Amino acid sequence: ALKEYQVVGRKVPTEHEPVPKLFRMRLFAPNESVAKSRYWYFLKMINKVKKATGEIVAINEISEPKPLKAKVFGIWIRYDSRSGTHNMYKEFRDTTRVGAVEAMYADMAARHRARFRSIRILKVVEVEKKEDVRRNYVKQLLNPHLKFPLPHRRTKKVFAPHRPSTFY
Amino acid sequence: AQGHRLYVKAKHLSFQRSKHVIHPGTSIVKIEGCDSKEEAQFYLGKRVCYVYKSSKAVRGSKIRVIWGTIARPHGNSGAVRARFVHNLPAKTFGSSLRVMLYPSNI
Amino acid sequence: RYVIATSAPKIDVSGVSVEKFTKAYFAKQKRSGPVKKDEAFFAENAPKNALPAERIADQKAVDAKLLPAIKAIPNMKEYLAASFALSNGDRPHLMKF
Amino acid sequence: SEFQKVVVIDAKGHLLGRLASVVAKQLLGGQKVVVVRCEELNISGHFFRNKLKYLAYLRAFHFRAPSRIFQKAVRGMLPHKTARGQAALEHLQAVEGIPPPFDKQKRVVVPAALRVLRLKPGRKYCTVGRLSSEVGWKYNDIVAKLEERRKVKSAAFYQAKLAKQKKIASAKEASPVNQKLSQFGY
Amino acid sequence: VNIIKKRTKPFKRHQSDRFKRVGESWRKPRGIDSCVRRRFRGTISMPKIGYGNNKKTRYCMPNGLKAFLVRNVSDVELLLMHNKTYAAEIAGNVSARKRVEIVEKARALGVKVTNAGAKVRSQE
Amino acid sequence: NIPPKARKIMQLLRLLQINNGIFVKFNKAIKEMLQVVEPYVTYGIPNHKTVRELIYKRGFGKVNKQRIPLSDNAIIEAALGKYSILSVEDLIHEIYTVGPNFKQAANFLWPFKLSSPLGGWRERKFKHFIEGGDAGKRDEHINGLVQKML
RNA sequence: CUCUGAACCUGUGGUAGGUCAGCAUCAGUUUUCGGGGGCGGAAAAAGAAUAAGGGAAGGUGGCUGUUUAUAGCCCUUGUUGUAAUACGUCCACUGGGGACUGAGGACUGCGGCUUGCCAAGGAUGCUGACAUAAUGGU
RNA sequence: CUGCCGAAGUUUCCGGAUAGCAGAAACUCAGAUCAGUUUUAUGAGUAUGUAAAAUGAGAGUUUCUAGUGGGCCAUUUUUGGUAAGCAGAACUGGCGAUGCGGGAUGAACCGAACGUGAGGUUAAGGUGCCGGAAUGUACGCUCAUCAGACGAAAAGGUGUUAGUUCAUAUGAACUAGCCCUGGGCGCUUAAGCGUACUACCCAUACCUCACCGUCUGGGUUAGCUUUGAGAAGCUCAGACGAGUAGGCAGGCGUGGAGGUUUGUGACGAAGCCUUGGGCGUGAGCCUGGGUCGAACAGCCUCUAGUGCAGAUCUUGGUGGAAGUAGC
RNA sequence: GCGAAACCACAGCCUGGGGAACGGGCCAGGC
RNA sequence: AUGUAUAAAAAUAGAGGUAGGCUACUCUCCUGUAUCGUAGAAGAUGGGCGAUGGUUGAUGAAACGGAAGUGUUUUAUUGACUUGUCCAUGAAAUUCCAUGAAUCCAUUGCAUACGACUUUA
Repeated sequence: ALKEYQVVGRKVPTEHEPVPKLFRMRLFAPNESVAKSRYWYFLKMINKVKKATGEIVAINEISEPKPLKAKVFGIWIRYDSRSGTHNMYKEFRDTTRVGAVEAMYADMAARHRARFRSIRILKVVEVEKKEDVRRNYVKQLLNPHLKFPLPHRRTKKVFAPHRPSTFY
Repeated sequence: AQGHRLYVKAKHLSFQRSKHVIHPGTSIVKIEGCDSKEEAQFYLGKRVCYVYKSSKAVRGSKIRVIWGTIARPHGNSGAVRARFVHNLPAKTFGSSLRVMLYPSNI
Repeated sequence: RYVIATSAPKIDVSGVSVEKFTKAYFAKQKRSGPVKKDEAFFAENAPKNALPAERIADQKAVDAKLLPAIKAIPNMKEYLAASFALSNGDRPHLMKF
Repeated sequence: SEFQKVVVIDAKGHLLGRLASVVAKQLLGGQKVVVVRCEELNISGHFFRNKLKYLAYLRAFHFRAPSRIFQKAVRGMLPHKTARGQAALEHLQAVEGIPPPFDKQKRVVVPAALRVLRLKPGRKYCTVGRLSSEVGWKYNDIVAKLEERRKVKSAAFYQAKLAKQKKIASAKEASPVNQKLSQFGY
Repeated sequence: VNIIKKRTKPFKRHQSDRFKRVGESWRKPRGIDSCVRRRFRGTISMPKIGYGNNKKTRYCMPNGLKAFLVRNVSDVELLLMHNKTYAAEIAGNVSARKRVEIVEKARALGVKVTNAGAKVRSQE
Repeated sequence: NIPPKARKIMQLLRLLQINNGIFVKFNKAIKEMLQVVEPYVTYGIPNHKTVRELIYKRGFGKVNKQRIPLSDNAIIEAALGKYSILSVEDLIHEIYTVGPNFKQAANFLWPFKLSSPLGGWRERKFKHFIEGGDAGKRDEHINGLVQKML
């Protein structure tokens, strides 16, 4: 299960700079070991700050403030592929920001055969406004007349005596 | 009518084997009616027997019994591992077995 | 270990003394008898065993102090007469005793 | 779960591979399995797809009967080179339609092999008997004719059983003992 | 104290069942390309020191006693103090005149004899 | 299939067998020495229970070049009494808090011959811990793995 | 007189070995179910209850638009509170079930109870049946 | 016959003398040194060598003495290549001396390196059936009328799936994935592919125990009524276990000799036969029954014409081909 | 009716894959 | 062997039952963890009461069942059992698990490696 970790890190003080800058990042990882490692990847990737010259000063797991209210989340990712340069924006409807990312990691792997290492989520933001939704399926999920038939569940107890009802 | 049947019907499936190596010391027994490893915990330690017949009679009885005891579950589908006083013959695959209710803890 | 304790209603047993039921009370009578050579030793005119009336006398007391208890509640007399058995589709692990 | 000494399976709407795998595993368990209505077995995929699959097989003895098609699938899932897999095959009887000895016996189904519970809606599937009709089998027309004849007789028996069942059902509530001690869930 | 035997089957020479000219007595396979020497799967076992039996129960018969070969009455008298550890075994070449006197002497000494009823009958 | 460079290092950590475990002093020299053998070893920060349970169940002293279990305080006292270590909780205290006599206390212990983890490793064992495997540094998750090997 | 378990009579006194089984109390190893508690985490997040304020909705009432009505929802504080729960971690806290082993052979030791006793430097009890078959072997 | 050690398969000069590798003996040492170690820092040019902190192991010799004195594959580095491939060197290990689980199968791939066993747990790989283990959960992708499952290959597609972006609900241009075209049985909201999480299967691997052996470290005599001094004995503890060439140790068996068993034998020696029994890891040994008919063995030592499956071995006997070719 | 000799590890269906030939022994299929 | 116990069809993305006169109804499904059956020295001996029914055996049977009917019923009488509701005795010391044609034949040609083949006989 993924967890949203808030990681704050900075370079160690030296004679050149008395006080260093503080960098905070939000990223998703199963355990704090992965989050700290991914956080160091981004700073090197971005600020070109060495891990050996820096340290992690704060780590904190973040829980969903409103996990009982359905929301729509917009997610931006960067893709490393055969071309090695791509960027896409996707929308998901759920109750937990972490749940969107787990669902997000599912479709990239399903469609684009992508991996956890390649994807670097730039930003996740809740899209409260219905008009801001750019995806048709979410818009269909936002109508006041949501009522649809059941998707088939294809459910030892071998050798049933009677034909199953397989209906409502 | 209605017999006695103070036991539970079971079947001998195979030995504790890998793909190419068999271990006849332990036999895999399917206690029919048990469908998961948690359910198999009830039958652990019970006495299981293989009742068969031989044409030659001993003490006026043509029925011979090999006694065993259920040791541990095997897999997620309620199959168990049983060790018998004599290793069960390889020809008794698919043959029936009787799982007693003793020793009892209920 | 060779007994299944059913959850049937209890029977009043405090009214019957059970101090006489010790290990020696049920202990098998010692295999003895100074049989001299021949007769039963060789000719095999062996004696026979029989339960003494003392065991029956104590037994006759326990049902005297137990039968009213089982008669007070319904079906108890018919319950103990029947013999337990397993029918088709009976799962001992699931169904409660 | 619980087993029987002999099992009659209705192969109407059962996938060929799924049913054969369960049957082959049951045969190695010592059970006796009889599969009826082998000509109504269904296989996932277009009827064109299985026609060329069978046509490729045509290009040993190429059996055309649907029952022998099902037996071939069951045979491949058994250690037929050894005696244990040889005895398992002799414990299986695959027939088309419902012969009289199994006509008046309970016919169970395998939900793990049912097409409705295992195939996506709208997917094209082919019937084994229908598929075998254009490969050499020439008894499909008569087999259907007996099937409707059996259904009419079977339906008449069901009405007789249902009408008889109404009598005990009506008398079930007539007896006060039912209502007096129904606290046991019965 | 129970006697445990690590193995009861003997170690037969490889390919001894295919040829009469090759005896059953164990011979170490010297062939380099031999599957038996390299100990593949399905190849027979070889005598290893791991099969060696417990020192305390070594040389012990299934009844718990150690065999002691006896050729005359003088041999059987040596087991006066060791009658709970050793069993007298009369040699095969000892005549029936001496076999009877060894058995009668071993009876008073409380010594088990492994072949006490050989080359003799009884007369009650 | 171990390169000679990593083979020597694991011999300096007394890790000559699979599943063997030892206590090390996390300093500069040990840090990058472990970086060489990252694909072959896993390590982390042991809590108090991990240090206490390993000493109590798998604790074996090296008494006169022999593997003598710590079944008596007089065993530890006879071999570590020179450093004011007299009991088993004193041995645990020296290991856990890394006292002034950590080198002698750690070297006194035989390498912990652990069993296979109950429940097994992850699906892929030789990937790095961050990548989803079992090798490499794993912080406090070493306790959950040691609990599987006891 | 002592001794000869010395022969026999009288003892009807006692105590009774090998293979295979069952159980109990234990020890070593191990597996699998529970119960209780401490601590940490935003001193969980929620949430209910809840005194308010504001807002809009996929809009109740009024009438798509509308703002609590003749349904309610969201946000914020307040709110009982020191909530509960989940998760993580810990208990030298505890209750069962299963399996495999019993090496050693007077006493020593380390401990716990109170000389003795003990789950403390490795299994003993209580029974049976068969033995005159079972156990095995070929 | 068993047990314990155990290479090298190549530097260098040049068939060799060296050396290296592997052992033996005598020496001096654990308060001394050492390392296919990692550092620190000095310098020098992210690395480099040197000098001096961590970690591990007691180290350094001297003398003489067996074998090797081919390579294959793989990794990396490589120089040129050049239809393209490739070739060439070098760098490094594995196999070559090595079985085991998986990999359909297979010698180079994935795990793992080996005394005899009981129990437990795993690795790699797996859980529809063959086959031990979820026809497990949660998402998606895929319809093939050759999928998938384990070079014509670029691309095209009135082929899709998700779609993005831009134009004004549509269309265009695009973004990728997959399909079409270019081990078995069987599977198709999978028993396919990708991701995540539980459960489960089992190696000679790991853990606990028992036993064998070896190595190592101890204890043991006014020989104490614990009696356990074949001191060549007894005893306690820990570790370890592949193995070709080769090195070393202890044992089994055969003919004859000295000694011994106050030895066995016509009441049956030796030999042979046996689905009789027992002992030993083994070489082998003991024994019952049958057959047989005159000699023979255990122990200490001595001795040698002393142990066979092979030599297109020697001698003898005997088969299938064969009642064949045929006469 | 009389009557050999050569030869003789053992065997004897295919199909593929099995890298070293592998088909005659091995693995998955038919017989 | 150990209850060797169970006959709709049909859709499933809707069906069946139920009822009215194919059009309008209703109810159930959501599996069998169901239903039937089951008490006794494996099931004793009587007294009953109560069913005066039920459970069946035995034969004597007619009908139905082609497919592979080989079994479903309908019974007729008789034989018993009945734990439906109750009683009175009984079963144990095993005193803790082991439980007449054809072929050959002759004939035969109709046949042709050989029989076979082919009638007659």
